[PDB]
Amino acid sequence: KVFGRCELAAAMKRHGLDNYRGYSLGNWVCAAKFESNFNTQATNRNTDGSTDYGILQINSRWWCNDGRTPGSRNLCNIPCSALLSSDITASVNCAKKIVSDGNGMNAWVAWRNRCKGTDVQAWIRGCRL
Ligand SMILES: [Cl-]
Ligand SMILES: [Cl-]
Ligand SMILES: [Cl-]
Ligand code: NA
Repeated sequence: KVFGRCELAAAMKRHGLDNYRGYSLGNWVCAAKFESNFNTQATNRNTDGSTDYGILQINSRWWCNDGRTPGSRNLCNIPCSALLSSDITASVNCAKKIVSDGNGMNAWVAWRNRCKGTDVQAWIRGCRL
């Protein structure tokens, strides 16, 4: 599923991401825009052989099991394919564990390089929430 900007903001708010660990809703929408272009089916392979999955591009090296990343962890206790669903629940629940691990949203390279220090409120402007 390819979400609209306000559609995704509303789904993320309903799932508890507004101000989660201090990160306003616009930070999460900006991250998803630049990680996946709002597409739940996005995948990208990394140089180390791991793969990133879904709307927030969660990495199989640490967070999910895809059967093809030797010696990886599965810290969210899910198959990576669960992160490509049109229902964003699994991706949101896993992102909450990531953002809590000490490094905040710096775990998402595109957030660090394209959202951090910008006016992220613009990503929810006009939306009914
Ligand atoms: Cl915001
Ligand atoms: Cl594996
Ligand atoms: Cl933080
Ligand atoms: Na893994």
